[PDB]
Amino acid sequence: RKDCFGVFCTTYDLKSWKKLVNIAVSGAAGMISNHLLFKLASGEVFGQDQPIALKLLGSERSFQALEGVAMELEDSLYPLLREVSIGIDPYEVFEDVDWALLIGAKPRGPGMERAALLDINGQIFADQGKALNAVASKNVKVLVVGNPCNTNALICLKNAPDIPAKNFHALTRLDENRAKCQLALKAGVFYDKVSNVTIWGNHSTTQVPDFLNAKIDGRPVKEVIKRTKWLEEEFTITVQKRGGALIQKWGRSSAASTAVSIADAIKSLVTPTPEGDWFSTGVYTTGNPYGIAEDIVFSMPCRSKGDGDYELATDVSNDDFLWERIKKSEAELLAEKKCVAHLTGEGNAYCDVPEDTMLP
Amino acid sequence: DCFGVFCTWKKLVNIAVSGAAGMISNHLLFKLASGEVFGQDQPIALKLLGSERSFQALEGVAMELEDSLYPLLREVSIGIDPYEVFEDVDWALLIGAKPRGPGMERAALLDINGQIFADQGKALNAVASKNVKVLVVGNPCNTNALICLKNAPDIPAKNFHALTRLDENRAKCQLALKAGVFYDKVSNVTIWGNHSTTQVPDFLNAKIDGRPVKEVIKRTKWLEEEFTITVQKRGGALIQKWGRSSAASTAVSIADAIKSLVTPTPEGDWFSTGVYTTGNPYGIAEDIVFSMPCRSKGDGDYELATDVSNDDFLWERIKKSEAELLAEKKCVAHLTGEGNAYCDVPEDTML
Ligand SMILES: [Zn+2]
Ligand SMILES: [Zn+2]
Ligand SMILES: [Zn+2]
Ligand SMILES: [Zn+2]
Ligand SMILES: [Zn+2]
Ligand SMILES: [Zn+2]
Ligand SMILES: [Zn+2]
Ligand SMILES: [Zn+2]
Ligand SMILES: [Zn+2]
Repeated sequence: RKDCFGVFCTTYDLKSWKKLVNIAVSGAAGMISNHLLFKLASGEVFGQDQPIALKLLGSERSFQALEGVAMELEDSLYPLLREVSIGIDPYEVFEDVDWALLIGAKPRGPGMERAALLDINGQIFADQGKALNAVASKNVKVLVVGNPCNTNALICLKNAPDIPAKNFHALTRLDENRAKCQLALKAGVFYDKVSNVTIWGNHSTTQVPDFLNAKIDGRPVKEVIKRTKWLEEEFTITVQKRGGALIQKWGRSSAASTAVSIADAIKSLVTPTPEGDWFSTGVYTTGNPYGIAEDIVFSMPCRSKGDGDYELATDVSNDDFLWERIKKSEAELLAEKKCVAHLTGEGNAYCDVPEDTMLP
Repeated sequence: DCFGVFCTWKKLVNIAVSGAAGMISNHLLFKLASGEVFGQDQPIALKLLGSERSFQALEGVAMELEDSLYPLLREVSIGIDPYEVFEDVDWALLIGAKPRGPGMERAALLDINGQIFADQGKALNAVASKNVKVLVVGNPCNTNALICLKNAPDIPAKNFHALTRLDENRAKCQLALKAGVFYDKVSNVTIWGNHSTTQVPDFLNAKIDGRPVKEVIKRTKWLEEEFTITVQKRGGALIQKWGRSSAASTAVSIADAIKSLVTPTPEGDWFSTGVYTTGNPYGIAEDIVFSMPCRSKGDGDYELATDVSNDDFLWERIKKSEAELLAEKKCVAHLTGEGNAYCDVPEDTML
C-alpha cells in the first residue's frame, strides 16, 4: 500500500454522502496549504455531505514538512477526510483527481527578472500540465495560485490538450474580496451589502478593479460613492497595496485570508450563483464577448449553475475608463505569452515584459 | 468597539480570544468566523486581546478577517486590556501565556502565567457575562484555570476549562491506528489529570466500534506502556517533521472542545476536559482543575460521566497526576487565596 498515509490507509468508500471527490494540492507543505487543507477536510468548502481525498504534492526538500502536515490531519479526526496521500511525483499524486489546486511555485528570487520567473515557474506548470493530461480526470478543475497565475495557467492548459481549456483557472478572488472590503469601507457599509465586484486582467499590478459594474445594496456604486478621484485612483492602489501592507503589519504572508479566498473560489464553482451576481476568475478568453484578445487567460465576470463549471456574465457594462485598463492588462498578458512561446509550443520566445508588476 | 469595515439567526454571541495574534489563533479565528464552530445560524463577534508587544500582529489578523468577508462575523475589535476586551463576552478562549523562558524552572512559569490569569480572572468577573464559559489553553492550563476561577467568584467555578481535547484526539488516532480502524470508529477516550507528562490516556474505558478496546487490541504490552507514550511524544514527533508548532491541529481540537459544549453528546460517549473537581464522584482531590470525562446536553455546560470503570493501573496514574497538581497549587497559593506559597514541583513535565 503506497497510496495512503497513516490512519487514512484504513478507509474505503462506504456505499447520504456523495461519491468521494479527489483533490490534489501542490505546494502542499506551504503556509497557504496549511490553512486550506483543514477547511477542506471540515467540509466547509464542498459541503457536509461530500467526503473527500487529499493528494498532496510537495518536493524532496519539503517532504519532511509534508509528513508533518499529514500527521496533523491524522490528529484532526475530520470525518469527511477519508483519504490522504503525500508524494513528490505529480504523475502519481495527480491520478484520478477531480480538482488540482496548484499553489506550488518558486518565489520571486533576488535580482530575478520577470522573464526568468515566467520561464522557471512556466516549466513547472508545463510538466504538471502533462501529468494532469496523462493521469488526472478528463474533467479535472485546475485552480492556479502559483505566480504568475494567468500565464502559468495558459501554459498548463496548453500542455494538457485532452482537458478542456475551460477547466483552467487563475485565482483573482483574494483581490476581489479585498476590493469589495475596500468598497464597503468607503461607502460606510458592511461587506455583505456589496456585490458584482470584478477584477479583470491578470493577477498583477495591471489587474482591473471594476467599480462601474459593482453595486452597493443593489445600486450602482457610482451613485453611492460620489468621490470619483478615489474610484479612479485610490481604490485600485488600496487594493494593490493590501497584500504589501499586511507584510509589514503581520510580518509575513497573509496565508489565512488567501486560503479563505481559495475556498470561496471553489465554492463559487460548486454552488449556484445568487441571481444577478458573479465572481472573478482568470479564465481562457477564446469566445469572450468583451472584445478581449483570445487564446489567453484573463480574469472576467462569471457565474455558475454549481455543476463545477461556469459561463461568462453578459449583463456587464463597459466604458472607456474600464476598456483602457482592460486592454493594458491584456497587453501585458500578450507579452508574457510570447515570452513563454517555448513552453506553450507556440514557436520561439521573445521577452519584453515589465519588471515591477508583481502584486505585493 | 469596532475595527475597519466592522464599524458599520440566534442572538449574537460574543467571544474573547487572548493570544489572538498567536499561531493557534491565526487558524482558530477563521473557523469561528466561518461558523463551523457554533453553526451557520449563530452570528458572532470577536474580541481580540493581545500583548502590546504584538499589537501590530493583532491588526494584521483583524485585517485578514475584514478581507475574509465572513457574513457570520458581525463584529471585530482588538485591544491589549482585558477589562476592555472582555466586556459582555459569553466565551473567553484564553490562549495567551508566556512560553517557558530560557532556563526557567517550572515554578517561575507558574507565578508569571498564574499572575496573568489572576488578572484576567478579575477582568472577566468585573465585566464579562456572568455565565461566561472560559476555556484555557495557556500553560499551565489546569493551574491557570484554577487561579482564574479563584479570582472570579461571581462566575460559576463550573464554567472553567483546561483543554486536553488535543491529547484526546491524538489518543483516539493512535488507538485507531493500532487497531487498524478509522478514527471515527473510536470513542469514550479519556485524558485524565493535568495537561502534562503526567496526563493519563484511559484505555480501560476506551471503545472501538462499540466494544471495549481491550477486546480488539490484543497487544497489552502496547496499551500499558507504549500507548500513553506515543501520545506523550506526539507533539515532539510533529516538531521534528513540521519544524514548528502544530497550530492547525490544536486549533481543531479547540474548536472540538467548544462543540462538545454546544452540541448534545452522543449516547454513551463523553469528551475530556479539565474542570473544577469539588463535586467529583471518582474520589479525586477537590478544589482543583483535573481532566475528567464529561458529557453535555449541548447547552454550554456539562456534567461528569458516572458510567466509568476503574482499576489499580488506571487509578495509580490518576493519583500521580493528582500529586503534581496539588504541588502546583501550593506553589501558587498566593494567587488563589490559599495563604503562602510553597514550590516543590517537577521540572521536565512539559509536553
Ligand atoms: Zn478510495
Ligand atoms: Zn485514472
Ligand atoms: Zn496569481
Ligand atoms: Zn493578489
Ligand atoms: Zn472620472
Ligand atoms: Zn469597550
Ligand atoms: Zn493545557
Ligand atoms: Zn498537549
Ligand atoms: Zn483550594
